[PDB]
Amino acid sequence: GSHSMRYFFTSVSRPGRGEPRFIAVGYVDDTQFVRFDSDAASQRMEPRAPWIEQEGPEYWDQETRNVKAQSQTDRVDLGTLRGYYNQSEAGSHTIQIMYGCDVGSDGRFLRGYRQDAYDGKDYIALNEDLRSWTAADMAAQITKRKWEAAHEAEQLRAYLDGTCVEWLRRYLENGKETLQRTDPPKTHMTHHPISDHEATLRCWALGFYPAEITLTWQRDGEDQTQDTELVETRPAGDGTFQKWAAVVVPSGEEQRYTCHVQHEGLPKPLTLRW
Amino acid sequence: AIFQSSMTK
Amino acid sequence: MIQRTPKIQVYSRHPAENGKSNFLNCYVSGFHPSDIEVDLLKNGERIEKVEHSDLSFSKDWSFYLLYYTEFTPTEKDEYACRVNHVTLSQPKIVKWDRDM
Repeated sequence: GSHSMRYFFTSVSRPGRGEPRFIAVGYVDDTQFVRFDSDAASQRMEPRAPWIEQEGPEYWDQETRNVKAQSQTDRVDLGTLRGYYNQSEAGSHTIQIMYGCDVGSDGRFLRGYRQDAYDGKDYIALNEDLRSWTAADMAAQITKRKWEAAHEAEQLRAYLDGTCVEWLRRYLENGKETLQRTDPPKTHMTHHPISDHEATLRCWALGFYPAEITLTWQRDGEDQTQDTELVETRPAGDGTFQKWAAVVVPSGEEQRYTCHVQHEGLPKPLTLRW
Repeated sequence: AIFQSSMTK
Repeated sequence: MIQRTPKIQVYSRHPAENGKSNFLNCYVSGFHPSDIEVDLLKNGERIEKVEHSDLSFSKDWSFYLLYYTEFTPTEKDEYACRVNHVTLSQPKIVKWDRDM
């Protein structure tokens, strides 16, 4: 199937309390594999999945060098952006960055992306053509003119549709047993009366991977969105995910309600009924 | 592997 | 920027079976800023040994974290998650409910 590699960077300023907190994490699909924590003793990019551990000293040196460089870029940007928004030296502020690439089941490039945020709000984003930028406000338009002038898009594109893909393809193979799997949802239904008039039906999806999934309820074929209670997909902690959707139904009419489950690991969508 | 050429805003 | 309160789920890694070892999860998501503390409680007492995931964030820039520890569920025992975040006038405590 298709796959992605994504890196996430968070820098949080700590006025009076030293350098900004910097945390980087890397994912292949929904599996994390590396981290860097500016507050940790090692000051090294660290492995976070068994299959990345086999990378040699040159790899960890390279990632450590480069992840530090990223932190220093972002640290300086915190000052710049504070100035752009005319904010005080006293308050804490956050820069978040996400970038990555997707490949098809043939290992070929599908698309690339990068988005930057300030204080949890869009700042600047690379467009789908990987040649142009979208600035969210007047401050970001300054950054945009700067990056257009410096041909930043071309450099990032060379990474997104080049080296990003090559590494992703390598990771996909070294981590094959973990990454090229699809664990279908183990599904079941629960049922509990709430009164003489109504009962709760909860449709469960457990132990699935990747996290992408869809649970929908229907009534005599009609979409029940939403007298439906639907929780966020959540990590089980063992590399799989969980999710449930529930409806409150008229006492004795459970037979009309169907839960529909869609997931990459299922040859056909499932239908559950009480 | 991460992007090797971060550029300031 | 208006700060975002965390969503909180408390649950188990595997279906709960009294007397059988399992893992207790507290998943905190949708919060901003990233500074936060999460503790797991057994009958009101904080569990000493608890681990958590590395800080990451979602499409909408809100952060998410998983905290977890080993536990053996029973009928008598009560478990909960206590979240401490700047958006919460006081730490929010959420009880574990086995089929939530």
